[PDB]
Amino acid sequence: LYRPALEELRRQIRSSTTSMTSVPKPLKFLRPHYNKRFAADIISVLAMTMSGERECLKYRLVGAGEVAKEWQELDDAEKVQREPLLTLVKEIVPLLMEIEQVDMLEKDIDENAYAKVCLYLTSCVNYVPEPENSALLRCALGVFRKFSRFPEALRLALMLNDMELVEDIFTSCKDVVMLGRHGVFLELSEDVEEYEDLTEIMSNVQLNSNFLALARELDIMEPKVPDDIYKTHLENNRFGGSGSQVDSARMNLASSFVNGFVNQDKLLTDDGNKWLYKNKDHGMLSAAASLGMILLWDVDGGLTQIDKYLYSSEDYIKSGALLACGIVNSGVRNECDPALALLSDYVLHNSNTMRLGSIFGLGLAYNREDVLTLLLPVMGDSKSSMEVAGVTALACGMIAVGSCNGDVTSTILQTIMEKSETELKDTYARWLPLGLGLNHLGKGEAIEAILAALEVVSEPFRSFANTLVDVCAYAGSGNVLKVQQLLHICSEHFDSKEKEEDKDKKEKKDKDKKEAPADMGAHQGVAVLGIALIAMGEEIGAEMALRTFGHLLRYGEPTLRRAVPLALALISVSHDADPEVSYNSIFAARLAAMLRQLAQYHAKKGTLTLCPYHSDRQLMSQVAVAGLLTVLVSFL
Amino acid sequence: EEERSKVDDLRGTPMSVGTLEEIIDDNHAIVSTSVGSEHYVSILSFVDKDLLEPGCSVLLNHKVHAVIGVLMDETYADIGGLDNQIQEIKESVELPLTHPEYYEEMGIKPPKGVILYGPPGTGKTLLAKAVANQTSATFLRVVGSELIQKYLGDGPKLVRELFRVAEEHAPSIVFIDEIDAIGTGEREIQRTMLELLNQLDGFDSRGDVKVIMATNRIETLDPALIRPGRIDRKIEFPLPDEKTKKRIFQIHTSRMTLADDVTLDDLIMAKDDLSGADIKAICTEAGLMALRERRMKVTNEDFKKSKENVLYKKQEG
Repeated sequence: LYRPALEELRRQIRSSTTSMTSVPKPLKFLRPHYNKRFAADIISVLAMTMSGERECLKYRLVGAGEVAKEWQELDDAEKVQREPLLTLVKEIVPLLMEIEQVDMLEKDIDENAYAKVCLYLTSCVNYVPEPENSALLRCALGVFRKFSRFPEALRLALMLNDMELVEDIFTSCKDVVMLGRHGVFLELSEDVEEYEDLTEIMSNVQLNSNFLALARELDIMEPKVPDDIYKTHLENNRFGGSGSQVDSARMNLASSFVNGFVNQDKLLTDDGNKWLYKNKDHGMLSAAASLGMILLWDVDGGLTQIDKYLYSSEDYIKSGALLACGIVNSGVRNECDPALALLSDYVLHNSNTMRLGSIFGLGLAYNREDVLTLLLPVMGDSKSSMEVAGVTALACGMIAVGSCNGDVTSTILQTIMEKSETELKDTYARWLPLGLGLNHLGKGEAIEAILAALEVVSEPFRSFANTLVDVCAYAGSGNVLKVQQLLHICSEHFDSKEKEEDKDKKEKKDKDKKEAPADMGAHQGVAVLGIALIAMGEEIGAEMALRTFGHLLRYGEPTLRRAVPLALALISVSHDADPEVSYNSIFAARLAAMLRQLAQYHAKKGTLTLCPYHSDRQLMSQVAVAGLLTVLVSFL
Repeated sequence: EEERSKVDDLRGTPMSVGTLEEIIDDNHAIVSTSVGSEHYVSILSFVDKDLLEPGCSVLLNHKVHAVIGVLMDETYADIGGLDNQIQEIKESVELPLTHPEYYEEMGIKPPKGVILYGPPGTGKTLLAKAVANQTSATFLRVVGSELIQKYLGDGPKLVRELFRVAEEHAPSIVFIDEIDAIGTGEREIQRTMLELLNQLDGFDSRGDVKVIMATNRIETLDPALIRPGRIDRKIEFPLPDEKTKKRIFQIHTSRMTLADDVTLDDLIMAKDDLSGADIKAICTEAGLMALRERRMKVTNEDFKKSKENVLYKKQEG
């Protein structure tokens, strides 16, 4: 008669000693009926492991309402028991998670948000794949949209890149009123897509004129430019000294880096004249762009400071002056016409270097189509100069970073067909894949890696383009098959796809930096030692990283001795000048000297900080790239 | 491959282990042995000749002795009762190489360090004083001259190896605990301690690394070890008078689960006196022995029952 008592006793003893599948069957057939010690015993742990193995066996076996009623009964039962971390982290794998979280997120805000979003977001980006992380972003958009703590929803806008989230957080951040600060990290958190979509819907309404006022330009720096002059005070001994030990026609280039990236004081900026005249051509580009790098403020002052170098008697003064006009601002876009209108020369004229500075600085200012139609005869021109298609591919790439599942349109199709047009000057096959992978950025479910594996499969030049698409196609998820595949293809005979494909490690596992150090340095492929040397990164620079710089710092080749101070100074921004004195003990060629002083000035997933160095990984060439070495935008 | 596997004739059967004396700039070094055989031959590969630090054991041969290679061979704010002394050693030995705005303008640089001591000793309180350096520095602690006396009478050459690794590890603080050189052959301890004093004073060095000397009694240091051994600062450790024991036992009870039912005075002063060593031992075997009962609570009879083992251990033999 009372068979639920015998089924309850049978599941009680079978669940008491041992069983893997026979435990939840008397409960799914029993129809459970009929805070205490016994309730916590047979409900909390016995129904926690019971419903855990029932949801696991029924989630991995078949893919009914019984598991929904038992899983919601566990949901309410553990909402009474109030253990969020263990019970939730057990019921992660069984949208069900959406209705579960919105079914639980009623009173506990900081517990489920801070704990569940902390460990479940960290483990969700580390181990959980993407299609469930999208449910984390939508359900977190719901429970975080109905609740407080806007900036974590702004992080949900960093991962979602959606305009309705920033619109709802602008009407909700406007309904509940710091201002300049949330504008600062507002513009820092938003990528290239949602700030132009944000400036177009906020160009439509904006409801206060303060969204077009704030979130256009000059208001991410208007809280920081004056304060930095006020709250900080830099000494003149670095201008006199660091401007005094320069010589050999290359430390003068390091002095163009002094002027360009020295900042408060503007003494070396106006220390007489003839300084730009004594420098070289690419040092005339760097020195002409120095006044643009020091003037990311005061548009009216930038015009009257760069106008002296405009339309001058030399080509590199006005071309580097247009580069300065592209560096001083990113939302003014009023200096376009005087350089955009004269681009049509197509062979050797000034508009090729003014195309370098104007298309590069315009790409830093910018995803408008008109500029791409103007760049169609630029990509179709294929000048002997590399940096034309360099700053063109990088320019349109930085315009196209963060697109909706990428695109395989006639832009990258045109630069791939015209890339394979002539098989000369492999540097094109080294920087064009950079812009390609920049256009591949922002995808969530795109098949562009397989499409590139169908069309681009060819000799190792465009196959190196294919492995570059493999680099930018693995921004990060739970795909450990790419880690075992990384260790499998890591031993390839080709000594460049090792450099880029293995160099992707610092970007794939960038968040969980505990796994980035490995045994890559113990090999004999010193190029892989450089791969780890770059894989250190730009983090706080713990003692383990500097411990790696203690061994990587001592080497004889100029590529590793030149490659060590860049990461050594980017990762560290009686312990600052001491490794530099160690460099003085190692050296006392010119490359490691310009790079060690340039590191002295270096010391003193956003694409803006991931693009310039990943493109800068091709420094092992002539001084032509040195004109682009000082104008990197990754430096905040 | 053949050029790397062709020098096997020199490192083959006719091979020995000698002791090099010094390396001359004329690319021929001088070695020695038990009878002192000096052979100078032009150097070969596989050697460093820079970090080798001549004066150690090297590889020799039965041949003309051409050198084929070489062979190498609880925070500061937790404990109480001495907060002024622990901010004295903190402010004293955390002054060089750290917080440089008030270190280079003065221009003193007394490269000597403080000399610790304590009647309880045992390394627990002294290590609790020297733990201030573990915040931001490389871990390097040469605990006493135990390895000097347990090894063959090689002399101060091991002190020269610890001094060369302390020179290659300048951002460190050499800490010495339980100095049992003269407190516990015997004639070599005076010469290796006099060379420890001469090399410790900075005979051929400057303010690179700090040396903290800790022992069981300040009177164990000979009068020679005073003027060239203490020039920076000296300390004074008072008796714990159940306050250092109260704070250390408070730290031991800040992690374990136990009520106030456990008597403190008879256990911190059970046999004669003890601060943290054997009460830390009965806390370890109290967590393990209390774990044997499948209960996290500390029973009033199991704690003293486990204490009977330590009370009976040092009293029976």
